[PDB]
Amino acid sequence: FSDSSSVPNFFRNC
Amino acid sequence: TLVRPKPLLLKLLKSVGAQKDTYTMKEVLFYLGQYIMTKRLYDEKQQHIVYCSNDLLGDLFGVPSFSVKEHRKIYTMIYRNLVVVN
Repeated sequence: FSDSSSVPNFFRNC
Repeated sequence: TLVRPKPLLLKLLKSVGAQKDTYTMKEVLFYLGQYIMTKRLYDEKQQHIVYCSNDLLGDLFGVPSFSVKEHRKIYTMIYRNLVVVN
């Protein structure tokens, strides 16, 4: 919930 | 942080597999992510933007779209839809 470049990157491994 | 989702939020969480009434905020965010991705709500060519006017998520959040860059705004929309218990 910290990389906000994309919805998949924001959620990946979170 | 332990929370009790209100009925609409609870419904969305359970729709992606959740089976309880009390959650951590980590769990709420996880399940909302699963919901957003399974419903294909993010713009394939502008992937930080979620379009939700044709979805219950838009009813929940009270917006037709939002950006995952807007963390404070998203927290506000989520907190409106639950009661924090600790």
